[PDB]
Amino acid sequence: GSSRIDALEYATTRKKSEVVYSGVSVTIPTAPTNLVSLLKTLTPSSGTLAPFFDTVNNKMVVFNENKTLFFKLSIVGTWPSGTANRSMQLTFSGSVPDTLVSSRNSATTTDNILLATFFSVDKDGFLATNGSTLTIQSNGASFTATTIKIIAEQ
Amino acid sequence: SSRIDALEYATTRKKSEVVYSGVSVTIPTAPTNLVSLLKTLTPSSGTLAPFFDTVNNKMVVFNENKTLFFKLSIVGTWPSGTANRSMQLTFSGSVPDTLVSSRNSATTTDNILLATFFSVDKDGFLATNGSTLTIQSNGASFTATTIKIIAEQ
Amino acid sequence: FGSSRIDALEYATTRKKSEVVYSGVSVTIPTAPTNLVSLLKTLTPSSGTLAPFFDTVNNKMVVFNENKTLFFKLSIVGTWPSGTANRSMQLTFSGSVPDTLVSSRNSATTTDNILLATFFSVDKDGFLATNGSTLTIQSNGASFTATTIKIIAEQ
Ligand SMILES: N[C@@H](CCC(=O)O)C(=O)O
Ligand SMILES: N[C@@H](CCC(=O)O)C(=O)O
Ligand SMILES: N[C@@H](CCC(=O)O)C(=O)O
Repeated sequence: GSSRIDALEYATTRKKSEVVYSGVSVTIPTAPTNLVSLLKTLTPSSGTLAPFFDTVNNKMVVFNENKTLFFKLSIVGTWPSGTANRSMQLTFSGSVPDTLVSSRNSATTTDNILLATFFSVDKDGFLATNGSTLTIQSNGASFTATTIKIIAEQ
Repeated sequence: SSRIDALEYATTRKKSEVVYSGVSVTIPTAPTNLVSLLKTLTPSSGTLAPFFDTVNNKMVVFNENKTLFFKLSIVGTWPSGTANRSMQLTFSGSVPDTLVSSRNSATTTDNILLATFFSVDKDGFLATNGSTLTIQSNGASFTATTIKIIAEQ
Repeated sequence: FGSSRIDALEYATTRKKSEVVYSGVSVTIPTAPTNLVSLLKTLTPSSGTLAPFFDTVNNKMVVFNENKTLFFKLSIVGTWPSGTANRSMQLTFSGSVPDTLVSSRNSATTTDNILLATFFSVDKDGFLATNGSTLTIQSNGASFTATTIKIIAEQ
């Protein structure tokens, strides 16, 4: 059972890109923006875009395995003073595209954002074959981010 | 090795991943049983079984201490001109869970992504009873044109 | 062969959790920042236990020192006062970078029930493993009165 134990150890070992950008000043505009293209201009405070964020094709990529990928994006920042209705959205291309939206209104005063989801990657499936283009967009006004934490794990 | 066989089972994902393409599905402002709604459609890929029970119109789970991950991705629209709007999805359970994706005038897109998990216990409420999923559009009716639903455990 | 490695794999694939249900309660979530563990710990659970993931001495969520992700869910049945239009529930987790969850709604939505779910990619010997997380909850728009609460952390 030696080889099968090796395989199980691999199967139960988390693979991850956990990248933190601290003390930055990054504009997330109201026009759609490729998130990998935006981030790769910055120097991480810790972590690396590789292996989950491909800086050649500007996409999230996955391991070709029947193992689900968990994704989280935590953004510290602000919209302009007085911005009432506002949201942050993030779309992932795929066989069916997924659009995350975090909306708020005047009742909420914090502007910090937390988006989380998962992708049920199939071997030789769409994500494994093509990757995913991540398109971020701020709604209501432009957003200025000062800390960004992005995680993809599988 | 029985223990290695078991570990391979334990670490193998079980899933329903069902896609409905090119449809025009009304999600009304009144509560609607989601499994009942979907089973009137023909998947472009995947199968409702084993996680979506079309006899009792509910989500069902394996009787295992293994968490179920759920995602509903909808490409669709609220009517042109709709400002305040939301999509909600309730799961029955010992304590019912109500997911809400709300938005307002600031957001143009009407596409929806609801993701959550259920910490299934052996012999617990979900394993025993399953969960009725009740979907409802708020602010106006909604029309779904692509639906992707995933339950995995 | 490989007995210890198999033991370790069985441990790695065994979910550890706190799942606490508070049924038939009346809990005010005010408009000011409020420590969530402090708020819950005086309530007698209907089922489950706050320990080990919710530490009632330091009022923090705490984690096992393992390279294993923690999944978190908070399900709340309750209400804002009648007529409350714009409203949200906010939950912040301290961390190297704090995470701020918001569930907002407006006049279009009648239900006041709330579901917040997320995960934390715990690293062995990392920030959460060493410090835990202070969970701070706040109701926006008006005070919220919770009557059923289900809280889960698993790793
Ligand atoms: N199974 C799809 C992903 C489904 C999802 O969006 O989670 C793929 O491998 O591309
Ligand atoms: N432990 C509950 C589910 C808890 C949850 O909603 O995640 C059950 O087995 O029914
Ligand atoms: N890796 C971080 C947690 C990252 C997260 O917020 O998920 C820690 O161990 O504290």
